[PDB]
Amino acid sequence: EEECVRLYIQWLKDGGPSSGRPPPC
Repeated sequence: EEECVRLYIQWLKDGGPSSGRPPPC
């Protein structure tokens, strides 16, 4: 996948902009 289509989305699972990181996407 991609920074977005993996990392971010994974990040998005973490909570996205509530996850703690800024969106990879």
